[PDB]
Amino acid sequence: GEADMDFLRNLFSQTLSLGSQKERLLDELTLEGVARYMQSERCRRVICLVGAGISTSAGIPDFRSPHLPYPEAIFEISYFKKHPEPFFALAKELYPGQFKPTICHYFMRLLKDKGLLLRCYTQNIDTLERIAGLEQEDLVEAHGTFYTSHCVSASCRHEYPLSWMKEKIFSEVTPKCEDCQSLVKPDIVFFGESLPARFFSCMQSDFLKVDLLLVMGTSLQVQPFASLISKAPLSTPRLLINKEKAYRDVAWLGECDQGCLALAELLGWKKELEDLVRREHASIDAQS
Ligand SMILES: NC(=O)c1ccccc1Nc1cccc(OCCc2ccccc2)c1
Ligand SMILES: [Zn+2]
Repeated sequence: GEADMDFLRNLFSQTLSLGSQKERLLDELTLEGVARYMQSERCRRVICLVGAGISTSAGIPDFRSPHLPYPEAIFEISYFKKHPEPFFALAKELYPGQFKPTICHYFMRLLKDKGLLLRCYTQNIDTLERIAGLEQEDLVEAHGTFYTSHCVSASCRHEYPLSWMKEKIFSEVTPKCEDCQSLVKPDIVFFGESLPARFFSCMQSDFLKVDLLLVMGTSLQVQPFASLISKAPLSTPRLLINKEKAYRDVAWLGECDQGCLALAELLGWKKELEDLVRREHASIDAQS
């Protein structure tokens, strides 16, 4: 009761000092304020921007981590169209023994299920967002993905699923297009290739009406998202969940999974989320 009054005193004092130009929508710069903000009528659109940190607990590191000219050519598109073998050998070595999304991936599934997710911008090619159930339209796979692959020939472009590529990779035979006999390349954005065009219209408009940015497993100031993030309105709250003046920023520094759990609990979804995760994990265990 005196705490409720103190809560108002702090809110009034922090907004008074902010001053004249900036607008603060969070009633408190905490995970709690963010939960209340996302449970309010103002929060209709949420965009998640995620990186590697949300996959560490699922055991899949970024693959760029540590006769071929320089080490990097294995990541270059033109070197790939001429010498595909090195890449596919590495792809075999690094192929994940499992695809089990994390609590954080499923938290995003809840956002989508509750009609709250405008889009999930990801730097991961690991495919977990799709396994957790996010669809093509909910995503902008910025470094591309190994989920699908295509024939390199412009007048063919035959698509192939992971099933088909996995088999090739472990058999150590170079994937060829059944129709045009041309190479079949994973839809990863190789060095030299570019982010596909339709994603630009997302970037150019999604950030205009976003009500909340959830940045997880990657940092706020690092390019390239930093530039995507800077297109959001200045009043747009941003919650950062990553391992290691302010009026519209809140930070949860710790493991991405524990963070999504604390937020889900504050929203009363903890149980529903832990149920989704147990279920899918068993449902994935029974496929293989
Ligand atoms: N962003 C990247 O990691 C990347 C960028 C350009 C070129 C290659 C890249 N990744 C890469 C390069 C070599 C092998 C590899 O591992 C592939 C295994 C895999 C990928 C995605 C899903 C499941 C398995 C990934
Ligand atoms: Zn083809």
